[PDB]
Amino acid sequence: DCCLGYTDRILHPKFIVGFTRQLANEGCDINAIIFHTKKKLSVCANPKQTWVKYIVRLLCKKVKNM
Amino acid sequence: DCCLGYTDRILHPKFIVGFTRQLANEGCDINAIIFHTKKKLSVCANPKQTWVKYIVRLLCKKVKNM
Repeated sequence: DCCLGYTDRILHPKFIVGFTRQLANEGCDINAIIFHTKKKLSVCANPKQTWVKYIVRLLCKKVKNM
Repeated sequence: DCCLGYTDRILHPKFIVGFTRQLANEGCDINAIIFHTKKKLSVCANPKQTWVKYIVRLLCKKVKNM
């Protein structure tokens, strides 16, 4: 399914284990960052919000150093 | 469940839309990168492999530019 909107609350990175990018294309109507969480509830997030880019950067830096 | 090992099949970047990190101090025996695909299938991968780290960089750079 597609994100149709974005979460209204910052999600703490200690609960976040990954992300999936949703692109505006034939599949979905909007762009989104989908955060995957420890409790297996995925959370749609606004790619323009700074906290979203920051958490993505954090995840990316961790994998680089694994 | 936990990734108990790593795939040795091809990881085609065109079909990969996201990842999750599995860490060996969060309950599982080993670290893993779990790639998520458009078909909503997930694959366990070796976080130390250069190709794995490159797919993650691709996902991370795509997000940066969103």
